[PDB]
Amino acid sequence: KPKLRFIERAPLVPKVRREPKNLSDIRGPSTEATEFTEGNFAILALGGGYLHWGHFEMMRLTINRSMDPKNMFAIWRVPAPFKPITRKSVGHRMGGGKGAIDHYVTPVKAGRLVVEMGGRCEFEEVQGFLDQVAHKLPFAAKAVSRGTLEKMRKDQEERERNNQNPWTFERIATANMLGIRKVLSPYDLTHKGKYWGKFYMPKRV
Amino acid sequence: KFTRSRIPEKVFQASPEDHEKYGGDPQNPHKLHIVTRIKSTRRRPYWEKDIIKMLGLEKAHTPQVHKNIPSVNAKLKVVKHLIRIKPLKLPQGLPAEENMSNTCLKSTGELVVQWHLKPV
Amino acid sequence: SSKNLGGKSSGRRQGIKKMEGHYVHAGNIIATQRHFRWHPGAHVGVGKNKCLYALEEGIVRYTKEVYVPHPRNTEAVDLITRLPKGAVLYKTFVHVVPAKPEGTFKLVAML
RNA sequence: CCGAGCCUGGUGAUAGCUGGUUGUCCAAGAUAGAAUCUUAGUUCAACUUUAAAUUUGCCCACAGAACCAAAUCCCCUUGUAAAUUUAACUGUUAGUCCAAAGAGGAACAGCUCUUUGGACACUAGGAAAAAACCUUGUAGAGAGAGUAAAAAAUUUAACACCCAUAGUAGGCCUAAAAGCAGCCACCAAUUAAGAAAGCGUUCAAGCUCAACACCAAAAAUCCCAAACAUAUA
RNA sequence: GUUAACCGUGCAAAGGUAGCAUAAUCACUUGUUCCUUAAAUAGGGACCUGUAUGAAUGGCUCCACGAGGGUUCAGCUG
RNA sequence: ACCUCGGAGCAGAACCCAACCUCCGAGCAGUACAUGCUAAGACUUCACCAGUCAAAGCGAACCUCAAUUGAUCCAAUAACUUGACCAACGGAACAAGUUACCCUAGGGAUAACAGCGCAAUCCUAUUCUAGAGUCCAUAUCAACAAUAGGGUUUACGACCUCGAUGUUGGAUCAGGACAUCCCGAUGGUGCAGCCGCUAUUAAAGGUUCGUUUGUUCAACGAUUAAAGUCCUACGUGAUCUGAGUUCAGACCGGAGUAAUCCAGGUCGGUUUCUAUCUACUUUAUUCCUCCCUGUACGAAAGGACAAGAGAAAUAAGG
RNA sequence: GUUAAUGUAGCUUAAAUUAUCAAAGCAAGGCACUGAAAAUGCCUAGAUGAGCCUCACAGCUCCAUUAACACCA
RNA sequence: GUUAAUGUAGCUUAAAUUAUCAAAGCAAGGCACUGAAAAUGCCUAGAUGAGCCUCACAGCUCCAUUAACACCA
Ligand SMILES: [Mg+2]
Ligand SMILES: [Mg+2]
Ligand SMILES: [Mg+2]
Ligand SMILES: [Mg+2]
Ligand SMILES: [Mg+2]
Ligand SMILES: [Mg+2]
Ligand SMILES: [Mg+2]
Ligand SMILES: [Mg+2]
Ligand SMILES: [Mg+2]
Ligand SMILES: [Mg+2]
Ligand SMILES: [Mg+2]
Ligand SMILES: [Mg+2]
Ligand SMILES: [Mg+2]
Ligand SMILES: [Mg+2]
Ligand SMILES: [Mg+2]
Ligand SMILES: [Mg+2]
Ligand SMILES: [Mg+2]
Ligand SMILES: [Mg+2]
Ligand SMILES: [Mg+2]
Ligand SMILES: [Mg+2]
Ligand SMILES: [Mg+2]
Ligand SMILES: [Mg+2]
Ligand SMILES: [Mg+2]
Ligand SMILES: [Mg+2]
Ligand SMILES: [Mg+2]
Ligand SMILES: [Mg+2]
Ligand SMILES: [Mg+2]
Ligand SMILES: [Mg+2]
Ligand SMILES: [Mg+2]
Ligand SMILES: [Mg+2]
Ligand SMILES: [Mg+2]
Ligand SMILES: [Mg+2]
Repeated sequence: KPKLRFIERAPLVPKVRREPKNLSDIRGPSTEATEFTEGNFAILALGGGYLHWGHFEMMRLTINRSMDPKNMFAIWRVPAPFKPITRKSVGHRMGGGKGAIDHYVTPVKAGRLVVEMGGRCEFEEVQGFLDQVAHKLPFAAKAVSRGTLEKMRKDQEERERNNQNPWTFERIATANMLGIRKVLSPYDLTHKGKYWGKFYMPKRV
Repeated sequence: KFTRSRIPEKVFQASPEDHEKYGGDPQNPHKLHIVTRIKSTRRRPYWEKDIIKMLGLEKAHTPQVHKNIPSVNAKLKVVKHLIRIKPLKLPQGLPAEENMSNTCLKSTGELVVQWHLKPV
Repeated sequence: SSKNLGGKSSGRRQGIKKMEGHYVHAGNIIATQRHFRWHPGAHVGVGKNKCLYALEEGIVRYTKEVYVPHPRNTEAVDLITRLPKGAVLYKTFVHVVPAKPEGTFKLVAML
């Protein structure tokens, strides 16, 4: 059906063992689905972050409002929020054990498409309302097409060839040049210098 | 964690372009080194504090010679950031027994065998 | 409120005790384990707690031999009998290459 | 001065608790943990000091270490010079922050908790002053010298102009929906103007567009060095 | 359960009776209402769910009385 | 709530590694009767203590399971051996409450007052155009969210102080901030005008008196041009008050067998200091009447601007 | 909020499983009829969701409730 | 733990063997029915396992219980 289905709060199988909040689930590029499938238009996440259910009800009710379902469709690329988040009730001293299970979230890494769209319309049509839903998200977003996304990678693959600065990040970081692996994380070899925690730096080679 | 690093072996491989910049050539490599420490061992970990007593680089900016064999050369790979490695080149031959009274290093690394203080 | 309780057990210090190439005398414990990790090969015995103990003075070596268990082991013959027909299982095995010979002959008297 | 008088005596009571601990001169010297009516303490270990004895210790390389990322272990060569054992020991066994991997918490704390690594309690320089960031350690004098770290950069939204007739108040649907409440269709007139893209219409009327044609900042005593775009790095 | 006299029911040694009352009386509370005030979280009299009142742990009134604790008309005075 | 021993994660690849961190278990059961005797070599729960294995030998056949547990001294016993939920699990042979009548030693290693850290809670403004607003997102309101800020609350943290940093309200005098309540200056308005709503700007000046409560608050009466939000150690106790709170007294109500106890109530309850030092100690407003005038305005009811005169009240100065 | 306990035929007490008896309700029988009293038969996820087994039965997930503390500051 | 004693028809007291009678339960009979009261018949490894004989009967193996001590240190 050419509309985004109702994604629920609190998936109907409740997990009893609550998970530690590993923030390595946000770091760096997404190894998961980072290229289109049966859809030309999407909102690529240019930064990591957490998508609540309250984030989903914003995009599900704004895309469906501003789309003719006759000429367009829209598919998610993110699952239901599976990771539980623990909140202690405010007004307790620290400790006593890990608190109650409160609300569920899903981790979106950088470079991961969120909701893919397509149909008998162009990128300049969907740019009106996808840029609405872009800025409302808890990370740097940018609505890109297929022809708009792979422009950005030839930019980022010419800029690894074009720069005349003889010191790049990756030549210094993989070699431990000044003793620089002391300050750099062991992920800094692996991502590139282009990332910094949750935040992705696009202006950087 | 921050642990002891290990460097993958495609940085200790020179291109043919690097022999245009530096003077060395891949045929006939240099027999001896000139190593001199240019950083303090302080704020560096204890392995990079104990190789420096192993090569004898305790007094900084004081040059030292070591073989260019790949057993010593692995030790220089750990403490490379502390040190300044230059090749030892000899304009003359080796100093024999009537020569070692008046020798000196001559920065640009020329172990000249006859050091007079007289002009040219 | 501490809903959980119990998980305070110390470690087991269980690993390999004599590593490869080491001169290992008779009766010496080569490795300590549970839920089998290193299997006994030549001149290595196994006690009650699955300890690997050396049976002759020598040098320990580690190979990857072929795993055919006892037909009186009914928990792996029903594992074997559902492999495809080109499969081998390949557990890893420790060894002891014996160094000292088990004795020389000496002249004692001319009687 | 009474929750049990006062004085003398046992009494130099006891105190895992505070306070004090007095010549000069040099030398080595930073704390994995385990128990414990124990976490304000102590015994053991770890660590450290001297003195002995004897031989290797470090750094390490091809080989090697499980099924269900950084790296570490073992380790000849190597560069080096300390290591182990023995004897007698005391002391530390209430730590901090930075980076990193994580954990708890709010993906808060100059927060708490562990591993790895520094620094800190040790001198000196820089970061305005500064414990922990950066440069540096083995010491004295000198009215000598070269250096190390080392001085924040930035200034951002102008916009088209001209021209709009008709099949037709498209059918359906609706009291009434005329390009624009809702449906399916979306041909075609003259050069070219959509069975109409925003308003505006109860419905209309118009007003335009598409086309001809033309060429980032807000808080409490009072901002806060001064200032300077142009003689060669 | 029909606000219930009433019913059936459990359990106890008995199941708080007379009164009295938002108390010097947990909380709701500055309960509600009349009176006093221009206006009253104070006071006075009544209403009672007091779920933590209550009868020599004494109850409830009342005559004098108090350097007792609260309110008050009249005066009066820096 | 827990205290001992076990497995998995945190701790991905020797070992180790915390936690009132996340989950699972255990205080056994069964097969044996050589579950006999001895004895090289080792590992080892970071010490010790216990723990683990085991070649060979002797004598004979021809253990499983993860954890499944407890020291010494003492008792029972001829002997071999057997004795604790000594679970506060390295265990004192046997000992609970209460203290605001308290005392001493200390501690900012360790709390309540304030500072500071932070900003979840809260508060302000943006960004987005849904939904309101008869039609109309942006006159005015505002959901889902996002981006930034402030440090008033309630919390959290425990870094300063326990060889004292005095507390709530009140007095008094106020210093300040602007996120402006009035007074001015304008843009907009679903602004006819009178009235108001919103944003820019402005911190010179002004910001009332009363009944009940300890009250800050709130409610209530009468006002006014308006009865501003806040910070300053919840401004200011070597300036004052102590009514609250919070010692020793006592009740009532509840809990406790009792001593005692309670953010539950109520009656009563010592506020010390003679200033060494720093600082310091003479520099115009707002409203009302009258006017225009009952005009501008509207259809009416209603009703001003700016121009002008006249009155007062306050502050400052005499 | 922390703990503690309870969950029932329509009502309730029960019963160490397998579930009683007494009200209610259902007619029947005595009555001039209604009541009582008999005489009958009924009425039970034992508040749960998986089931380790085999469970009101025992450890939960649990939902509604009932008592306790929520202090010295 | 050491001793001591008890084991019962569905309940209990009995009985020196061979086992009573009184409750319960079973119908019957009197009743308008139910109860009582009769009138009937039942209900017993006498807690055991071998049996020396022939045993609740007597010495055990015994299983469940009930009292006693478990001290002076
Ligand atoms: Mg563990
Ligand atoms: Mg541990
Ligand atoms: Mg003393
Ligand atoms: Mg020294
Ligand atoms: Mg102590
Ligand atoms: Mg800290
Ligand atoms: Mg701390
Ligand atoms: Mg027109
Ligand atoms: Mg009351
Ligand atoms: Mg009064
Ligand atoms: Mg008197
Ligand atoms: Mg050990
Ligand atoms: Mg044998
Ligand atoms: Mg203890
Ligand atoms: Mg203990
Ligand atoms: Mg008292
Ligand atoms: Mg008293
Ligand atoms: Mg004291
Ligand atoms: Mg301190
Ligand atoms: Mg505080
Ligand atoms: Mg609307
Ligand atoms: Mg502190
Ligand atoms: Mg104090
Ligand atoms: Mg003082
Ligand atoms: Mg002081
Ligand atoms: Mg302003
Ligand atoms: Mg007054
Ligand atoms: Mg104050
Ligand atoms: Mg005073
Ligand atoms: Mg003062
Ligand atoms: Mg008095
Ligand atoms: Mg002074």
